[PDB]
Amino acid sequence: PGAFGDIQATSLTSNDLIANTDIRLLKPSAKNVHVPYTQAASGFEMWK
Amino acid sequence: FEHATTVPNVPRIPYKALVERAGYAPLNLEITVMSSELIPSTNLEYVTCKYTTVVPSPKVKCCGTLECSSARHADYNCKVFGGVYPENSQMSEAYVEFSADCAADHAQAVKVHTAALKAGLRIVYGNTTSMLDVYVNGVTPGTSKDLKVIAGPISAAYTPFDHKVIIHKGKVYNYDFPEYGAMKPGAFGDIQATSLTSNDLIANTDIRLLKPSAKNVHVPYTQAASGFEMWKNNSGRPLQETAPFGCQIAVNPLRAVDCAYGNIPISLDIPNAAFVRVSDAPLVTALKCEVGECVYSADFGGIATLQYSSDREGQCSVHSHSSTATLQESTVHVLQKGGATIHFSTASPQANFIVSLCGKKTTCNAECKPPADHIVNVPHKNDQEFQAAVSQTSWSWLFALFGGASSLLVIGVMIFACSALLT
Amino acid sequence: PLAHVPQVVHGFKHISLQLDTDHLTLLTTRRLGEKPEPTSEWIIGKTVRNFSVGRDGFEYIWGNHEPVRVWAQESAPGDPHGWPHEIVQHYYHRHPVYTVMILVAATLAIVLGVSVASVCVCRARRECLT
Ligand SMILES: CCCCCCCCCCCCCCCCCC
Repeated sequence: PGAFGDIQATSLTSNDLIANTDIRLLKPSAKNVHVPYTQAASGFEMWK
Repeated sequence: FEHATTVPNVPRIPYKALVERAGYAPLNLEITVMSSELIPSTNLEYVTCKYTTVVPSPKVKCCGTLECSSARHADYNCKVFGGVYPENSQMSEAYVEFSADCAADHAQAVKVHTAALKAGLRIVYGNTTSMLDVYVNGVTPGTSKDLKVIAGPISAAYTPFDHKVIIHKGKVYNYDFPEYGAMKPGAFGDIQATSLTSNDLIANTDIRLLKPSAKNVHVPYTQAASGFEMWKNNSGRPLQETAPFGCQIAVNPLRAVDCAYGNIPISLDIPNAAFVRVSDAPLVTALKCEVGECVYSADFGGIATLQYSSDREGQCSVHSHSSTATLQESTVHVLQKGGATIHFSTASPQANFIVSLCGKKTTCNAECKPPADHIVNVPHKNDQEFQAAVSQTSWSWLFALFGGASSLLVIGVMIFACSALLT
Repeated sequence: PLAHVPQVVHGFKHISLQLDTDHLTLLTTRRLGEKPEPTSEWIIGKTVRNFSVGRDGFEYIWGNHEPVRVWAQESAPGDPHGWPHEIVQHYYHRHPVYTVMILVAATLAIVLGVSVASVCVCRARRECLT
């Protein structure tokens, strides 16, 4: 994660996507309904 | 009965000991230090904030003159500038005071003397636990319901603090604030005050009044930043985050909670109705020990099996006698024929220790293997030792090499005596 | 804000923690021994930090989470129960300021013993031979 090649697919339209992103869900704690998370950045953008 | 040992001061590591007197079954004893803080005796010199200088509406005579001296206030610069506002005169006195709010954001330049030690000891003896708290000086008896505990003087005294300290909102800084009444401007301690509410501010502020030049009435002053405001930028890391034994510092009375240093000597005074005679403890004959895993160094890397033979169904009480292994759970519900297990916890490559089940002492010989886990959430429950952290095979190699480096010398001095006394 | 929980790699006598944020967080450490040796830094972006943990080691915190403590163990590559090329790889890799010392002392003891034996047996062939 956080490097080049985080998402992977064998064409632009094929299935079987493959992904590490260090996504971590978190416990909601608020008055209204939300689903919180945290995540590593897009490692294709950190190559450009 | 009276027993005396030396607990090590690392909090929430339990410590096993047997107390045994004659004609009585040896009962167990665990003494876990659950909290420990040293409290020093403190007294505060002064109190600082930012000035919000009273910048009053100035005093201006159109044709008359002003000669304004000082009222009982702080730093002024009660300066009386001449020909201005086209003689006329303005006596501007921008005197400092406290800010609009120091009940929320101030500082307490506290001085600190030598400190104490409490503890929060939890002692389990027999079937009863006891929560107490005892001053770590060799005299004061912290007592439970029935046992009297004293705790000796510390091996080596230690302070995370220093002589001079500063308390901000919540945090603590080892900084060298200037004395009372002898301050310098620009730095910390411009305003001094013995409290928030009292009178008698003493200021050296580097306030500088300037002669006005404008079409309208104002009063121009320049100043440095308040030394409090500039200390809020110049300060490094509090003592919460650089304290030298992992201790954490919470302050209403400025204590240093949960240090880890030295070792307390305890000296307990056990009641007399917890013991039980050997005419009521089960006997035990003929122990043996298979020894299993023995991954050393970690937490509880050891298994063994005690193979025993008793008379009744009671509870015995297990304790390792050497120091290079320290077991766990300290009591065993034995039976007549049985084999219940233990948990050695060495930190040396030779499990070579001595176990007594209910009084019958046997040994455990083994060989320990290094762990395959590099970094772990739990502190070490032993300390290393020379002549015990060196494996047996390496002793065989060292004695072989260094003793073969000397047996030929013994043969050489026999050559001396033989060749010199026969001739 | 709570920062994005880092990712640790436990080596021999150190940790390495890949960190990835985008607003500046504050990484603070200390060692829990006698010499604390503190360290503080602001980081952005994506970086990797290495920190040598000892036997009494290393509490780090990172960007207003609760702190986290870490203790190191006495691993090494080798065995103290084996051939002499597997034991010295276990001790010199853990205490290099002792292993070389005892090796030098042992070899000098061998050289001393064989030298005095070699000179005294030649003395014995001399003085017992008129
Ligand atoms: C700080 C306390 C010291 C306790 C550990 C001391 C370890 C000494 C280790 C010396 C290494 C001896 C290895 C020698 C191997 C001989 C094989 C020929």
